[PDB]
Amino acid sequence: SLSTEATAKIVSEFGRDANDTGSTEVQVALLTAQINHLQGHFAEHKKDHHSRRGLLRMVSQRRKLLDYLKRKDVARYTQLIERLGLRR
Amino acid sequence: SMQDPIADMLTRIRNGQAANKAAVTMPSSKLKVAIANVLKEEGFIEDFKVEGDTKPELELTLKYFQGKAVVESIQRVSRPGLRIYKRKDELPKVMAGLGIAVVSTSKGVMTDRAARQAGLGGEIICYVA
Amino acid sequence: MLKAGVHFGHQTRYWNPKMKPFIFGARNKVHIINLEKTVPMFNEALAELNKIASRKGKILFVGTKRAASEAVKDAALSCDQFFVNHRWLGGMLTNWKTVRQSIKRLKDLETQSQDGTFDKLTKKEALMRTRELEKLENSLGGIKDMGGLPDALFVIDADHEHIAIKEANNLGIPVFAIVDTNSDPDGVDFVIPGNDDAIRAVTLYLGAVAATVREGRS
RNA sequence: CGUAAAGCGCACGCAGGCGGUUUGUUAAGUCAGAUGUGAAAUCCCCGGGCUCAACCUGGGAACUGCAUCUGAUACUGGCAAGCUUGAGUCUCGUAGAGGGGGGUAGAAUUCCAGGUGUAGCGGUGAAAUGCGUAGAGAUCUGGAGGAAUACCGGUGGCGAAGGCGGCCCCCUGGACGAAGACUGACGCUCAGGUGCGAAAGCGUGGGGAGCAAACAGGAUUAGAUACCCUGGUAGUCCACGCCGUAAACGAUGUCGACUUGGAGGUUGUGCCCUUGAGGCGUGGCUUCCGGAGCUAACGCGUUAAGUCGACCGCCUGGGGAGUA
Repeated sequence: SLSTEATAKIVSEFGRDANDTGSTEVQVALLTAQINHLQGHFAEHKKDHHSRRGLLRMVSQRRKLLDYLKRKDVARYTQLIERLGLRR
Repeated sequence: SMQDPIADMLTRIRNGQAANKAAVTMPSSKLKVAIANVLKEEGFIEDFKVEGDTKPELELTLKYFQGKAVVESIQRVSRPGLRIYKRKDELPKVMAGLGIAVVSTSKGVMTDRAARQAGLGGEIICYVA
Repeated sequence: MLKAGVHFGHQTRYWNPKMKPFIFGARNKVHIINLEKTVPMFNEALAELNKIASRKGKILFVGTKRAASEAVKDAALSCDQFFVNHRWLGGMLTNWKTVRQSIKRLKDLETQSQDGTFDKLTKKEALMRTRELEKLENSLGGIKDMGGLPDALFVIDADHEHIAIKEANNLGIPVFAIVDTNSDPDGVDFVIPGNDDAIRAVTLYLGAVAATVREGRS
């Protein structure tokens, strides 16, 4: 699980208004940080299929959130992917 | 998920008249209020009421002429998977006129007989009998 | 009134949702019978029993519960009432044509029961004779004075006499019945609530149904 | 489409299908009217002519269709602005054999060495093969190795399914709850596609204590290529790859809503008399009985096989055959 201090840091970084933990950029950034940490986990632990199912659930949730943000506001989507570093 | 709130409305009405509920409480909409107006005008229900401004809640007070219910049958005709649009000479009669067919026409939602008097067609919301 | 509503409900589990319009629910989950719903159906029931007694029809009240049937069999018989008290034989109203053979047997065994044919062959015929007389009297009772096809039918407990209300529904006879929480009120033409097991409740209800039915109209 | 044929073994998802609620609009669908057309002949409805009828023929109707012109949003579809009630995120906690890696512990089986001790042990319905007269079995001591974790243990718990049971640590997935905040339809299902997927089996390298296909011996039997016994190899165990099937079942696909009840289990929480594993509510997950209803019946029955809605998969008599 992502730590409370780490989630607070990402919420404060990606929220242009205070207490914006539910916004699409904050959710996508939280999911991206957990995905990078789990890639570091699964490199040491292959064959963890039960945790990889939760990883794929988080990947699908992040992709659907990014699709919604791309449909809603393309400038916010481009700014988020250019400060996160994904979808080349 | 929920795709047909109108079918959920008629489903709740049918389950209430089967379970002898006096009133059915559910979320509402403009189409739900229109169908409740048609049912109240034709006498299949007693009353309908909207409560609340944040979450509009519809209450229908079901009526019973006997121990049995008033509505003998209620079915959804136009579905999200299949919408039925019929013209003024093609919209049907339920029970050879003893029932009604709630139809959404170009000027409003009303009885099939009222739509035939108005000379308009549309999609049949439901069959009431 | 102060006479009704004192009787409280028992058997707090396995009640009926059809009964649930008649329970208070107070006294920590004990199903108390509501007085204001008990009384008006009771008043209308006695109005319609006054209507039946105006026709001079048969009332046919039945009670077969333990420690109450001995009160039922004697207390509610003023002059012309008709009772069933114990060992309620199934299907009496539906095949009363062939129960008429048994009641003619009861009439013939009651005729010359204290003299003559049953006194000859003093003991060996007579012990089987007395056992047959007492079992047939226990089985029928007031049916011999009833004479078949009653106008109304009164029931002291719908759950215990669910068979009786079923064949009364089959024959179209109106049913006046006191029910409990566990009993079904759907098949009863005139449902009144109360406690079936209570000796006080059964005695006061029997006195109430014996009241103003003795005379009918005239 | 539980049992007659039929729900993919399970899940994630592209296209596609459908989509909560409020306010503005050309109207694309849709609706209404009109026009152009939809050849004539042939079905249809009123008439005539053949002596009647078939047959011919006058007019109308019909050709349910396709284009063009005019209208508001009643609904669906697009655009614009919203809302939270669907979905999700954060704070604080709770239970759990959920998964991956490592370490360790205790019974017990087997083997080796040794001490005591003698003529049987083992096995079966009976025996016999087998072990033991080179000392078995039995008892005790020390050592070695592998596998599974007695009790707790449960009509318990977790996981999408397969499945997961000693203890401890590390990494990690999911679920649930009081309360508050946030985003604002971001949702449901998903043919192809991808991933997971018991046991048996296959490849390479290890390990191998019990168990044990194959194999051998002895029984049984008329025969016994078996059931039984005595052994016993692959395998069962570990690492990395395949295989992708099961009576993979709840023979019941997933999501959402509504619909009488009772008895328990498990797991959170609010109040009461802080005095108790005592009382009253609200959630989740579950076990059994049962009302209406449904069903051919058995039965299912708020976790439906009841009442509907969205989407996908499958069936069209048995055998041949899930075969070529």
